[PDB]
Amino acid sequence: KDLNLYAKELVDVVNYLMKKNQLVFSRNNKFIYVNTETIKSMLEKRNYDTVDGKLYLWRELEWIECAEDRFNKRIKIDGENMYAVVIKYSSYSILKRLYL
Amino acid sequence: KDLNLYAKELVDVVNYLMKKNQLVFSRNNKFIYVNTETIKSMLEKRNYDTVDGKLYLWRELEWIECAEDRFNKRIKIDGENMYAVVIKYSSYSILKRLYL
Amino acid sequence: KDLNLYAKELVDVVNYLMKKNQLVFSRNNKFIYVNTETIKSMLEKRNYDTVDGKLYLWRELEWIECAEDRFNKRIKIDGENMYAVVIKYSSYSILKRLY
Amino acid sequence: KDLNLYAKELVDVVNYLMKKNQLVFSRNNKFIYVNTETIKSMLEKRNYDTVDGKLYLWRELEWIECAEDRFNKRIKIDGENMYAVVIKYSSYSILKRLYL
DNA sequence: AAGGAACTTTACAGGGAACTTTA
DNA sequence: TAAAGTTCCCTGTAAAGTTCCTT
DNA sequence: AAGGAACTTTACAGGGAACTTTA
DNA sequence: TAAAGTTCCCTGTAAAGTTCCTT
Repeated sequence: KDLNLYAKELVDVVNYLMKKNQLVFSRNNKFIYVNTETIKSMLEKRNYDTVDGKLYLWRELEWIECAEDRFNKRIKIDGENMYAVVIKYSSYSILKRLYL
Repeated sequence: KDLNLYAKELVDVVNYLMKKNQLVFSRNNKFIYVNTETIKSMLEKRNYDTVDGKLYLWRELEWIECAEDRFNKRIKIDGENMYAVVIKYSSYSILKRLYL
Repeated sequence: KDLNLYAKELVDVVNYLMKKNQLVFSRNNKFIYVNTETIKSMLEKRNYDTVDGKLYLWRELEWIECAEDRFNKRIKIDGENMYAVVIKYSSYSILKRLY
Repeated sequence: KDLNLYAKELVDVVNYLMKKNQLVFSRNNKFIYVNTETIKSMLEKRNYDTVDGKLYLWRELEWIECAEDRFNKRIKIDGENMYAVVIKYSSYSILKRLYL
């Protein structure tokens, strides 16, 4: 039920990977690319909901950009294609402001 | 500090105006048009944040459709132009569901 | 002699079981699974029509998805097969929005 | 609001055109084809809602079969194509049984 | 008719290859 | 003017969704 | 912010021709 | 089959939806 749990996690995940210089930005800096496995591992810790439950809510509330039927989208870094979990910077920025 | 207060207010504002029959809908029924002065009066009551503070978070989380650096939007009803605060019905339904 | 009695009952039944957490959703969240016995017990209360009379109208107006000669369809929850009364979320939504 | 007004109209319209022999059936007899103009003229009479308001509700509740972004669909009678308002016979049949 | 068993689809996971868009 | 961003093709998988088949 | 004016889109309306499905 | 049923091409329109631009 409690929405802060999901919002706090999104901010915490981005803050953690930002410190551990483990996050990449889109060309326009409007999006954050995170590895699907890293994010799914970090979401396993807090047992308020399942990893898929957290990603469904993030997708539905449009805090992450997904492809049809998936929790991630195709990206290109240094001419190589891969899948990444794409977090909207705009969604991270207020949620962070709210808890700052 | 509590994201639920903002989400509960959005649902409560829509529920209040729905009972008092004061809602206008978009052609596709995907959006709710509310008078700017009305929402700004209703948002004055609960003192967890300022009216502008509440509208900034609603805009940033994309629960309302606005024009760049405004909380308002231009609409058209019976050939006449006016400004309304435009609430996404999808955002209202997702949030009402998440609390009941 | 009133379609609203059937319509309002569908919304009321879904609202009741949603609060009491006795509702399960399909994978795509397009359908609501309800136990055949629970729904048949709840439909006994309001005497405007019989339980089978209410389920016939719900089926015919396609507010519920049914198998051939029944008012329930086969479902699967955690690899186990069973029969449930399957309510279209679409129907529930539109009807809820009417009132 | 009063759903009976919409249901009673659907049954009344089909009953009227059935007597005046202005009804055509699908091959499987599961659908009723009515001329778009005739039905829109008949829906003008009872002022509880607009013609477009009545057809939106009929479409939503799936009492009529429509094409994407329309209140009618393409049909074929004796090798000739035309557009008709297609009423589900199943929808007409309970709505009629309820009110007899 | 009722339900155990078995077949089909889906919603998540992935990639090669080539196209379109942007700084 | 080249790399990001996207789009069109596919594959893999476990459980949901559905149908077969027996009683 | 407010509002005149003018642009673009959408959800309704139509049809010829050709494709897919059914008796 | 051969006609029903459907889809793929297109066009037209008025008002909603949006943007431009000035105050």
